[PDB]
Amino acid sequence: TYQRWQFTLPMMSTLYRLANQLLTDLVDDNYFYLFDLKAFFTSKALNMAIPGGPKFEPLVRDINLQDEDWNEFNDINKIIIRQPIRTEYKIAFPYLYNNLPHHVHLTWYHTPNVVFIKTEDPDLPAFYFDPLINPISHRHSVKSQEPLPDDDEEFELPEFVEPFLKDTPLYTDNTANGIALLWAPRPFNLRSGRTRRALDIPLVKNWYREHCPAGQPVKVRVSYQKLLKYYVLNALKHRPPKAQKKRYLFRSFKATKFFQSTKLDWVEVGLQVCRQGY
Amino acid sequence: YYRFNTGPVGKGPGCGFWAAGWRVWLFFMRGITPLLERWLGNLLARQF
Amino acid sequence: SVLDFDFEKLCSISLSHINAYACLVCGKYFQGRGLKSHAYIHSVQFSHHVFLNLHTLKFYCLPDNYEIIDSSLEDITYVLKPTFTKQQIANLDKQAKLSRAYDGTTYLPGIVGLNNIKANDYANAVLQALSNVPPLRNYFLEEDNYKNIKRPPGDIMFLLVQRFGELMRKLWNPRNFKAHVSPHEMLQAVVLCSKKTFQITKQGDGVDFLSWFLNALHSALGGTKKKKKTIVTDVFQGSMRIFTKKLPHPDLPAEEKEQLLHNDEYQETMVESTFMYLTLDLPTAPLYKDEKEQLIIPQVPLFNILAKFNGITEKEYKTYKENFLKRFQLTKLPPYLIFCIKRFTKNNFFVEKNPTIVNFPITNVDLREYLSEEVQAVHKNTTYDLIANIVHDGKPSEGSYRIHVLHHGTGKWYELQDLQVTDILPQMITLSEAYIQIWKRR
Amino acid sequence: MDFLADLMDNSELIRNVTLCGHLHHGKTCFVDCLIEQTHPEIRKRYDQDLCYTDILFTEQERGVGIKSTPVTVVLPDTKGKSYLFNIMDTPGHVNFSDEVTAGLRISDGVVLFIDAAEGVMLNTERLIKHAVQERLAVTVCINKIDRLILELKLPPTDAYYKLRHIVDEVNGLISMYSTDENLILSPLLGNVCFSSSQYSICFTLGSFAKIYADTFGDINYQEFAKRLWGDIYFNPKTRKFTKKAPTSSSQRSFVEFILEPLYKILAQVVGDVDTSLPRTLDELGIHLTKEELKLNIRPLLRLVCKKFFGEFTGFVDMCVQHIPSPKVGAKPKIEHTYTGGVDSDLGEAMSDCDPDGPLMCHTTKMYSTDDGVQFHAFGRVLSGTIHAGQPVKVLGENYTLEDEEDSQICTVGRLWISVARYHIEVNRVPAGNWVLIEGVDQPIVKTATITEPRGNEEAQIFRPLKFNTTSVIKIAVEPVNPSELPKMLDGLRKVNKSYPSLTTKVEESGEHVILGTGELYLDCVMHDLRKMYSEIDIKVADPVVTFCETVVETSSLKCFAETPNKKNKITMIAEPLEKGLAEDIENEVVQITWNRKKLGEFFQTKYDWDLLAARSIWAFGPDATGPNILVDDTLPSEVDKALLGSVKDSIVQGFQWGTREGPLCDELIRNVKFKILDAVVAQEPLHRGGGQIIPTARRVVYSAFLMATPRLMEPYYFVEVQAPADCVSAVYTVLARRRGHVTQDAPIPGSPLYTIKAFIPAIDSFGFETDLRTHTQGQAFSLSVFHHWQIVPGDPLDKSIVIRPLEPQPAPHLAREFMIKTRRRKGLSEDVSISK
Amino acid sequence: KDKSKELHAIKERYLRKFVFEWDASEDTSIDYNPLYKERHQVQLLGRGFIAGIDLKQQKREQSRFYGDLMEKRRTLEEKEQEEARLRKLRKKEAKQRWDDRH
Amino acid sequence: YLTEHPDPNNENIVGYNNKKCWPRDARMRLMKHDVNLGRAVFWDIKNRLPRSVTTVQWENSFVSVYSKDNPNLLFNMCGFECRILPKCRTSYEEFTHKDGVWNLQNEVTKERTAQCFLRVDDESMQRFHNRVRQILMASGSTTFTKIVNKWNTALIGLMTYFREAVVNTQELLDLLVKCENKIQTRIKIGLNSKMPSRFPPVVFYTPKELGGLGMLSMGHVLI
RNA sequence: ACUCUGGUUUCUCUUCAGAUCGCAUAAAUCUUUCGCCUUUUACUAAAGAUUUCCGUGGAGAGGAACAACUCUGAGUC
Ligand SMILES: O=P(O)(O)O[C@H]1[C@@H](OP(=O)(O)O)[C@@H](OP(=O)(O)O)[C@@H](OP(=O)(O)O)[C@@H](OP(=O)(O)O)[C@H]1OP(=O)(O)O
Repeated sequence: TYQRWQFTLPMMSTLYRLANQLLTDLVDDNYFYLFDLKAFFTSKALNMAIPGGPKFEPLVRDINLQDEDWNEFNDINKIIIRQPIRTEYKIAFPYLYNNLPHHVHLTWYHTPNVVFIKTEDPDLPAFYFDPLINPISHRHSVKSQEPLPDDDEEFELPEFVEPFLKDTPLYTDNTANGIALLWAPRPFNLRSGRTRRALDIPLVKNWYREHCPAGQPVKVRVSYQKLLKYYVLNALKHRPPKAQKKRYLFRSFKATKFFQSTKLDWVEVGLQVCRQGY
Repeated sequence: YYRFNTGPVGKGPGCGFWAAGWRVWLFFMRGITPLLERWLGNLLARQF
Repeated sequence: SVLDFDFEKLCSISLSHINAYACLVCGKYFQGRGLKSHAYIHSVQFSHHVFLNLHTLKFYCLPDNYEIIDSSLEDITYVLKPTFTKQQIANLDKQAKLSRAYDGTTYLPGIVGLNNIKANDYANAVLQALSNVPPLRNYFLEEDNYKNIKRPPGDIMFLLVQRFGELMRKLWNPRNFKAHVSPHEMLQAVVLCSKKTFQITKQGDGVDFLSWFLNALHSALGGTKKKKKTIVTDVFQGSMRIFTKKLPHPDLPAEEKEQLLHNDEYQETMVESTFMYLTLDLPTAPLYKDEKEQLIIPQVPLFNILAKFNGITEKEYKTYKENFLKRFQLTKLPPYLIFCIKRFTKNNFFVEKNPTIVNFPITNVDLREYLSEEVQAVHKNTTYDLIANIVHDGKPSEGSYRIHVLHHGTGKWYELQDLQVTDILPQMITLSEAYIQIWKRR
Repeated sequence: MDFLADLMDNSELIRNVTLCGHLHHGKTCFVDCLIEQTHPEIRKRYDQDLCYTDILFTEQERGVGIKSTPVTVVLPDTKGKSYLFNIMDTPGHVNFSDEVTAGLRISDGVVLFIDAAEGVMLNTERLIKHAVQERLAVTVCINKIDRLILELKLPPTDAYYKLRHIVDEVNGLISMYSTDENLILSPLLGNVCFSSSQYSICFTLGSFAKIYADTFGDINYQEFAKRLWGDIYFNPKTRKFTKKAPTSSSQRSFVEFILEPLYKILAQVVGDVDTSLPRTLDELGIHLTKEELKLNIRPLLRLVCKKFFGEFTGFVDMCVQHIPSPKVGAKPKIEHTYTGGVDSDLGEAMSDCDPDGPLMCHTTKMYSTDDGVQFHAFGRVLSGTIHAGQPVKVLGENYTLEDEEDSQICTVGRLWISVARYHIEVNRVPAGNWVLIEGVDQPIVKTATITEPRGNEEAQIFRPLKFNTTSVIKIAVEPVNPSELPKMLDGLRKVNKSYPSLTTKVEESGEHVILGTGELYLDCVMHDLRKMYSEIDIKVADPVVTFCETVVETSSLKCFAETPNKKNKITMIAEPLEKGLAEDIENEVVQITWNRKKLGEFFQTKYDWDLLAARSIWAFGPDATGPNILVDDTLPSEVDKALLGSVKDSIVQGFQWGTREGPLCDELIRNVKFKILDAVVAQEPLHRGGGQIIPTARRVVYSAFLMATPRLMEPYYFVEVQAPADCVSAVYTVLARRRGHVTQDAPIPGSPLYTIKAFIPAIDSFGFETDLRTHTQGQAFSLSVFHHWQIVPGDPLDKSIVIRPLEPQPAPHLAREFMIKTRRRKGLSEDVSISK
Repeated sequence: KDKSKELHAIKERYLRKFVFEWDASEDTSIDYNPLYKERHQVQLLGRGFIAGIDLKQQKREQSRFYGDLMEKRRTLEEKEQEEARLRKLRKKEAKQRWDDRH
Repeated sequence: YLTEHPDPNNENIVGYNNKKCWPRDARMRLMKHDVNLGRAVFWDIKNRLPRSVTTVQWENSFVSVYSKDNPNLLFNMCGFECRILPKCRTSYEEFTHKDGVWNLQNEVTKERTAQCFLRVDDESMQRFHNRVRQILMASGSTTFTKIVNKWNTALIGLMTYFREAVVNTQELLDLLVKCENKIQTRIKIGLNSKMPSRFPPVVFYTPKELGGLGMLSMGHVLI
């Protein structure tokens, strides 16, 4: 059946090592600040499109919100604009910076900053104070404002009481690999799961979902924006009513007496199909 | 191609990542094939 | 200078209904107090040293110190506080006296030409016609009786009903000053209570609005109390002993009809329908005009309404596959008869109204005796006169309504329209398609 | 489950506690862990946390908690029985912390949370300072302990040093805020609980000692916790806590015996399935099933930590040790919250927390029903027992004994005191327990006290609720069409009750202005208004900042206004307030109710003011907190001293009115030392018209402000923008564009991140966080809270060039165009008249 | 130009024929705001490695701020270990380049 | 007016009538005071005229206000929407570049005191487009010369009526070019079922004296 | 330490879809608007509602294959 796979941590470590080339180094969802599907949803639900986001055809004419007449408070003579109200402001807070927001989506506000250090040299121990980590004040603090216990007068502990986990290496060779896998992208975060088909594994998917391939010609931008538009339109309409009866028509055709089964090379099948099409 | 030729790789035609368009063509063919099957059945029948 | 008490009582600066004192001179109601609050600011700005209280309506005797009203200008206090007891209601029931208002207009108890909303004016007309009954004004003025029924906290229907009744009593009270009364508070209460149905935003059907208002009034007085029969409901309840028969479908042949009869399919079954308001449908419209090609008006005799004794009992028609035999038979006729013409009806494409004349004389009737001969002893006062008739006018899309009501006892029979306050003669009243009629058994 | 109601009767088994968090995710994770421990039916999904404290759908979708959730249950203890914990989880946002201010009066104990990796934050420091000023117990919780263990992968000794540094910083902040001797906080003292809130890993020193005792031996857990908590070192040869540190290569007791086992377990679990072998599990005394082993790394670690570390007994023990019962803790709360004094007989009875005494319940929280039509007033019952159907008089926040009309009588329906299951089965609730009174929502807006109708005739409501943050962002509200204007207004009222921080004001220009603290705050306000409180679509305006009017120079000439009655004229001169006095007065340091001698001594010592000036009648703005102070410097030689005493109330009312509505933009005015020069008035009471003084007083105030040099003032918001080191300089660039000034910048101790404290003007603060996050490509994060008023450049009334309708004005021209736009928008005359 | 760009931006805010491939007229990334136009690349403090970007080029294209800070903060032993690691990496790179174009 | 018809909810401007053709900054300043005055004047006019003899419906009327709030006036004229703006109120970089405005002066001041910017009315443009649709409709068997002469008459009439408004109104130019191409394509499909790749313009512009359609056009096609 | 505990691979068959059926994504028809427009094949581009289509899960059933090796909890153990 080859449907579910149960594997081990080192295999994920080595596969992630090999696939680092095709996988971005982003680990925190805050990088997809205004490029997550909800931001594009609320951009499409409005006329305004973010500079990194594709344009869209408005759902309705929306002539009511197109050019409203000047009102007593809507007059620009009273509104003060210190900074332009860019599309970022509208997408971030659709319910505040947008008159008549109507049917919109809600975007995630924030995720705690992933404070992770990627392993640089395997030989060096994992539980090591990396130089990038800021130093802390190792103050002597001869003062004793904190409470202090008795001096060699109490706390008689039995010798059979060990500090629990003992005779076990605190740092092992596999600690770095596992702790790196713990912050892997979606495919490698799972220790073991179910298979997916070959054709529905989009490798380039994580690429355009990034903010931008910085340092690119205009045509690259246009291609990225258009393909993001296609992806977001695919994401919008996604509901299966298909409560099928699991009638495997292909299996029934296989069971039909008019056809038989055999084994052959793929190239032979290809030439057979070419002859059949001719 | 942009990524394949990102650095030391030449700016020539040497790019080999067909899967990205292969999946799109597979999906479009999957969408199309109902029409071709229906028309081929219409021809194969007598009420063409 | 301005009497804005018709609008909802709310703060002009705090947007709060608690402790909302009104400016006696400026005319603005704010929730602040006389010292160090919104009302203090208003008094120190508008210079109005007097401001009526939120509940006691006590004008500020001092600019900020004390709030004690003066009985000299108690006209507004009496206008905002309907306190006509039953003994005073008898004086109110004596409408023959010239009850000139504070401004010198005509009080018109129950038939005051109060202002109506631009849209859904049919709802306002229906409310005025309901308020045109002196029993309705007497019930509204009985605040202690109204306050006797407990108001559940969950439902806001009781509060809206109480507000509407208070507004109606104020309109019918002689203490009122302006003939035109803003229905903005009443319209908002109706929209909120009726779940936006028959809202003032768009024109609403008179029959549907009247039915919704009657149901709301019944709910306000009815409920968990032992007095299940609501006073509003019991006033116009009625009872029809429709021996409904599930007659066989027309497609069923004679053999199938005989089989169904042997199976008691077409057996008459009593419906015991409430029939709060009678709904009499006009006959078919004239497709081709024969007498006068310009316009043919097939006036329906008033006996068509009285035909419900046997004509409705002979009805063998339904919109379903099976031709249901209604066999309607009104057993108990309520003292108040509310007849709905239901001229508007939806065709296969658009809803059209039959322009047939009402042709209903305003005199004694005998439909109750026709409906049940033995009930004549119970219904001694069968002579019911059409108290208030409301007729639609104009195209079905952009249309309006106009009503004429008669004071009970006095019999003024005047048009309730604000411009045409006094119109006693029918002036071809039955010629127009009367939307609804309301009569009292008397 | 009837024991939940049974324990409510015992007034000594209740632990009224409110939570705080750097971010709402951390606190709500802990609350969800507590709920899962108490309720076995609800289990958090592997994909996402349950987040039972996020009742609102807005918080669930946005990810940041919106409204405080007062939900908890009876929880057991290691050395004690189950106590009915009731915890009001608070949002973890700087602006939303204003809602947490309500919780300050809900309970008398704050179990503060601090992230291990993030460390101290601006929100955490502000909450700690506010709690210290609120006279409540503080028990710190090191949150996200797994971050140091897993995310940072720091060495165990380095992790212990970082935790000790965080604890020391918290202790220093507490000591700076409050001088009480109970400020000592440490695992030995029992004020620090290490609770990662992830994988259900929570403990204290006592919890670890109890685990050790359960595993083997019979060591006294209290002594072991007292010894192993600090850096006292352990000698194996002596086999005892040896403060002299005899062993050369030994690790501290906490590092050796507490942090090290957790690190070993985490390394075994995350490292490999063979690392967390069944042999290792047996050595740890746990036998997980094959199904639990087949799960992913995160669920396996969560299950292992939850099974190994008990059921959060250490947190319960720490709370019981320090957070007092309502009977013990009611007296300080009676002293602080109550404005009637604890010396009152009813106040004294409440201080004893007598269920059978008078009924005195203070409701400050407001919660909408599922249908949204009706509300429910949530509040603590200080004294008495509320019963369903029992009528009660709900005195509002503005209620006073002067007028009894400020309070109304209402009936209380079902109580629904229990909130963990959100059920309404509660019939009556004793004193000291939180009650969700139903049916009394209409008479009261927020922070109102209910009381028995006839039992007491002199009890008054508690002091009005106060907030640390100040609402400075104002936004206009209009309907799409006026046809259903009142409906929206209805929702507006539902907004005012629901959010205490939000302020709805009906401006004279016919505009409904909502005042809030932060941009996200007002966005949530509008979302709740449109989706729940008023389905009508609402049009808005561009956000505006409330402005202040200040003085820089003394008045050139005196300004006098004459009362109409026989020309009674008062003359005055306004001068700028002394530097540093504004924040001192605004911090409730000195109140007008203080004795004259005490105020004179304070002014002579601190600000060296003249004793005669101090002895003058002092106003100090509205509620004695307005920075604009008024001193009646009228010469005693004049015969108007008796008249001044007879007109002191009118003068004070005029001054407070002028403070509320100034001459420019009619906004609040601060740091104005209004000196009442003199007044000549006829002694006849008839000539002393009450309404002839306050308008004259405000006219004098306006003229004096015009006579003095006028300046505009904008609220500079403090922002603690945390960002990675590389972007730090780029972060300053953002402040360069938005007219921001960097106040300080320090690296995060023990974390690669870097905090920058900056002072961004409110005018450019709108969307500053969005600019910072987008420009840094989603790396930097910011959080802005209003810090202080700063004088805007330019002159409000100087004739300057009119700015373009859609172009930013030059810096010298900002004040005049701000003033003109504010005056026109408010509806008053735009042009400023010197004669007026 | 930037001031006029903001000016017309605020003004705009307030006041068959077969084709072979996409056209550049649909680009939306053109924003005059220099902060938005020039966004600081998220290098993750020396840990940002884009997928398609060449690893060696990315190391060269890296701002080296994190690398320089780590070198400054590295101790003498840490500096020695880093020097040994980079020497081994250079030897490996020489080994690979020997095979290429041999 | 408030005494006759109160406006407590400020719903007067809820259903106001304004010209959507003009840009946002100049069409109509729907200030509360201006709307109230417009409604009051309309009510006064409706009261001064009996509802029986005639009527003045608000749904099909137009009111313009000029004051310290609104600096413009709108006229519908004889099927031509023209807005007058005084020069003494706003400058807005005044210049003499386009011919779509009119310079109006005072007898004594002898200086340009106000400028009238005029455009074809929406009703007039719709009527012209309907006329073009009618001309293209009767093309089943009508002669090509008849169709092209009908177009010549229509375009000549519109231009002779409001050349200045045709030049000023961009929408008028767009619609006239669109319907001109419509008629050209009608002639082309009359010639042959397919569509010419080049469609040379010599046929459509050679005068009938020389043997051609001779279509007068307001467009700009480069031969 | 004692008794019962009892498979997983598979092949098909019949149902129900909750569950991002699927951490992927097409197409057809109809419907309203937008560019429309020169008739359908068609379009452009979005919304709305279906359908087919690639697939999948749950659940049940029937044979083959490891059915004898038990896994495992219960059985005071
Ligand atoms: O016709 P376009 O879509 O604009 O792109 C083509 C072409 O693409 P095709 O191969 O699809 O015809 C080349 O692309 P590759 O050969 O790289 O695939 C070529 O690119 P190179 O010069 O890199 O070979 C060049 O693009 P450019 O010259 O901009 O790099 C060129 O585009 P132009 O037609 O715009 O020159």
